[PDB]
Amino acid sequence: SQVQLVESGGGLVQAGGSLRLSCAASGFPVNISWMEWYRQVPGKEREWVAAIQSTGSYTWYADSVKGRFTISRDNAKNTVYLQMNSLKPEDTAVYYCRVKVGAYYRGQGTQVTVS
Amino acid sequence: SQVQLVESGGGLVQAGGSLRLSCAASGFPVNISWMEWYRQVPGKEREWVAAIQSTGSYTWYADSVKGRFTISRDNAKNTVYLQMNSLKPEDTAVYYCRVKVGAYYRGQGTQVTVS
Amino acid sequence: MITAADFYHVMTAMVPLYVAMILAYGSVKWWKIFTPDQCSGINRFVALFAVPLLSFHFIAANNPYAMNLRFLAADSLQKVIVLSLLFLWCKLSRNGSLDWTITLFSLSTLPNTLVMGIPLLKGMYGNFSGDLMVQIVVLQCIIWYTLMLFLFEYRGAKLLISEQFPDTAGSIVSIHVDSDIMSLDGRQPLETEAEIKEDGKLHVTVRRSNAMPPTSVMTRLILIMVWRKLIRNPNSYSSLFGITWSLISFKWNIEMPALIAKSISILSDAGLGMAMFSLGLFMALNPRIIACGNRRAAFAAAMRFVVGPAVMLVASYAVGLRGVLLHVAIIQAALPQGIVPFVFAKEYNVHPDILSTAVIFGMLIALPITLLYYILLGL
Amino acid sequence: MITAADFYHVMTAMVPLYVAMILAYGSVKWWKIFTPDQCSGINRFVALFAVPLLSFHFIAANNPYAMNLRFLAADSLQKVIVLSLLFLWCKLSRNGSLDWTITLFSLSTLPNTLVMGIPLLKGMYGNFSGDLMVQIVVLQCIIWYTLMLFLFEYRGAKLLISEQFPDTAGSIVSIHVDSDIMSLDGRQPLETEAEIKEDGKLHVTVRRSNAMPPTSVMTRLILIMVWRKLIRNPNSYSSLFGITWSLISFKWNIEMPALIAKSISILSDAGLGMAMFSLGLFMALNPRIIACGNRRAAFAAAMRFVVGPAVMLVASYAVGLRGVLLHVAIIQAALPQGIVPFVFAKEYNVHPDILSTAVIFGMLIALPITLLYYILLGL
Ligand SMILES: O=C(O)Cc1c[nH]c2ccccc12
Ligand SMILES: O=C(O)Cc1c[nH]c2ccccc12
Repeated sequence: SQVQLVESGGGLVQAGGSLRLSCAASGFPVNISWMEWYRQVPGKEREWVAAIQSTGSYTWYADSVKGRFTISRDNAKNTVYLQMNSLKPEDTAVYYCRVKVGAYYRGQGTQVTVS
Repeated sequence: SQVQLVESGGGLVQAGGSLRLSCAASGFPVNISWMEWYRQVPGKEREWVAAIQSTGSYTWYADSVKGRFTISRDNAKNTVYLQMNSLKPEDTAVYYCRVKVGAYYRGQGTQVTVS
Repeated sequence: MITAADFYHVMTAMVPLYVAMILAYGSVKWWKIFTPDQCSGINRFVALFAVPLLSFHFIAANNPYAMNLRFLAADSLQKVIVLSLLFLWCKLSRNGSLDWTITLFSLSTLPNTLVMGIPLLKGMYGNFSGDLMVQIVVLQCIIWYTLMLFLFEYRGAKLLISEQFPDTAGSIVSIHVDSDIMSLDGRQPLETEAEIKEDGKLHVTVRRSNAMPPTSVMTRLILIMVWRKLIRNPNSYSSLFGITWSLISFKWNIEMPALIAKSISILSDAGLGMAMFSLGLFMALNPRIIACGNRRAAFAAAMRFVVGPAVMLVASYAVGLRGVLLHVAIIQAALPQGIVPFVFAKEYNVHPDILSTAVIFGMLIALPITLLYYILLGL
Repeated sequence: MITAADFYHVMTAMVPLYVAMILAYGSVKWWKIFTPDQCSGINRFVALFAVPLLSFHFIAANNPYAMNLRFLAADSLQKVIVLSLLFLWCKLSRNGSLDWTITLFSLSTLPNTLVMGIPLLKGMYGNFSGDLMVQIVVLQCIIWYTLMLFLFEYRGAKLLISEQFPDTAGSIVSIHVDSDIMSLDGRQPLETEAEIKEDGKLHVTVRRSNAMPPTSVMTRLILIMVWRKLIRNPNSYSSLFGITWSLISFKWNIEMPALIAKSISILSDAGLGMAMFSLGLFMALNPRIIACGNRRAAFAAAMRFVVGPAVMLVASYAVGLRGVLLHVAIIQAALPQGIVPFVFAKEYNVHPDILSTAVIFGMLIALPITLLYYILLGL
């Protein structure tokens, strides 16, 4: 298969818009759901955002963005989305998913930019 | 002065009698009240009984003879008595006082014997 | 046959080792002098300061231009006949593993040559066999305990990819280990991470956590971690500077000055009596002397004292040793288990009971077995 | 005047001592190798196994029939001129105490003769002054550190009666200490007890607690407790068996056999490099090197390096020493503070800061002061 991630949804948008990121998982073994999301500025000390973990029972939202970022799972399409609302200007960092199949596989391709 | 203890009150008595032991302190320096009493059988591992300590506020009665042995202080006569009631047969041991003037001074002379 | 005065030279060189060992077994088991935290401060000192200065003292006084190369090939053909049959056992038979190839290589070919082999063979045969045992300590420190370190690093780097890349590992391009991680075997949480590129390629990054790859990938991963265990190891500095000085001190006759030859000799004279004290502290802290079972203590001491020398009788004769050099070569092979093969097995948990039985129970029967060879060889 | 090659023999014998000391100051203060509980397991080993075997090795090789009795009287007249003036200071002046008589006797007359005096004076003057320093180590171990033990036991047995028998102690007949109690100074609760007899007599029994006497009473109480600190002391066995063997090994020429002369020499060869390692571990565990204040570190190092030798210049000349034996006697008096005078001051809390400054800060200025005497005496 030569397993591949596909990420999109990033673009140029003002403050207080709406985004819905994509994480298209395709080619994997039996996937235990720990698909994450986190930020990365060119500065160090990154911080985690969300999760869609084991049964969708509890997600791990960060304390600054708790309850405002909507994450959802479709097991048939094998794609987890991240809805964004009330876009704060400190969201120019890159947002990529971290599907955990025993080792965290991750991609790089988005352009989440908030002016 | 050549300080001297005087002990008496011991004798032969049946079970359930009444005793009132004596501890005549005479010749001391300024006496901090910690006059004790304890048993001594020819077997080892002795055990303490009573106290008439600092202000007469709380005495330290043993858990087996709590509340039944009456101890009292007369500062003028400088003599602390130990009243005994409901004399159990395990009271053949020697009962002598242990006045504490920084180092515990004690005597030996009684014949508390319960048949 | 042996004379009864030559038996006294062996006891003169071996009974001082057991006096230092029973005084430390007594000071923990019997008379309770050392707390087990105090007792682990003497092992710390010996492992870092006393044995790297004892092994420096022997290697720096070796003459690397006059090493007996015929004797030295019989010791390095023991460890090829053994290591070939183990390679042709794990590949042929399906029950063979790599956890036993490292164990049976330590149990049958790597004795205690430094602390008990140089004093023992010097009393038995003389000052030349105490000069031949130094030549083996040079080759264990610089070759055989640095190959065996590759076999533990390969054993650690093969578990982590079989556990975490079970169906994808054929596409790994590079494996970068972060510089914080020193041992990636069962000690740290090790949040690994892969990087899916545009054409199925895969960059793996092993990290520190808080709350079949190609052979060009594994042999880059092993050499990194071998290098991080080799510069933190105190007996690599003893072996580098010992060989570097004796290649200078024996060509240009540069005798080492008495400021430096006595600054090293004030802690290295501690080293041989502190090693036996530290070894007796260790056999007191363990609950049982035979710890691996009785069916494995007869296995740890048949690989050492029978399969050990009987593979240097087919190797010391194929090289061409005869006379006393045959007899030195067989008796040095029957020495008890070296402690540096145990120190690796404690860190990596590759049978730490068999390699602690064989050190402890091997010492206790070391003397009446090597004396049994010393009687049977001369007859 | 001194030749520049004789300065090299001093550095050959003294720089190896400071190499072993800075490696231990580095392994705690700088590079954090030893936990302070691990670090107290090496001090345990040195205090029990390494120094009692190092002092045995020197005393058993002494010849007690050929001791220089003129040199030996100059060292025992230092410690009488000092100890007489302290006796005629606490009795005359009302500010004098017994806590300073023990301190000023340790600070001015008891140097480090065993670990740094025998290697130092052997390099400066030769093999005879390394044979004269052994004769002082015999007299410190068997006389002066067993008198000083009487002065700590008397200091402990005088506090307990002044605190607890303040108005009655003139009638004490006997004092029985229970065998559990080893030190009755500020460590255990010590429930004492008296026994009033028929005519004002008083039997005192010191016990273990849970929840002016006549001189025939105190000198029975002191000798009991001195005996209980003397059979639990490891350097009494080093000094008894060392003198007992050398009185036999030098009259009937009984050379000690190589089973036993090497069983002792396998731990005693550790002893001199482990003492300096243990002494450098101690100066790293303390928060400050000068700990007693700066006005007392100039007092601890003026009693040692000025009042020390200037009272062996009035004693080594009244005996009749001249030439080199005068110069050996003054330079041995300027050695830094011995560690056994500190070990008593730690246990009894008789100024443990001045006697730890003088050990630690004394070592650091020991070499440029004794070399300053070695230049000024020969000129
Ligand atoms: O150097 C080490 O890592 C430990 C070591 C090697 N040989 C020894 C002999 C006795 C005690 C410890 C060791
Ligand atoms: O023996 C002792 O109690 C300790 C001791 C005496 N001299 C010493 C020199 C260096 C280190 C410790 C000691």
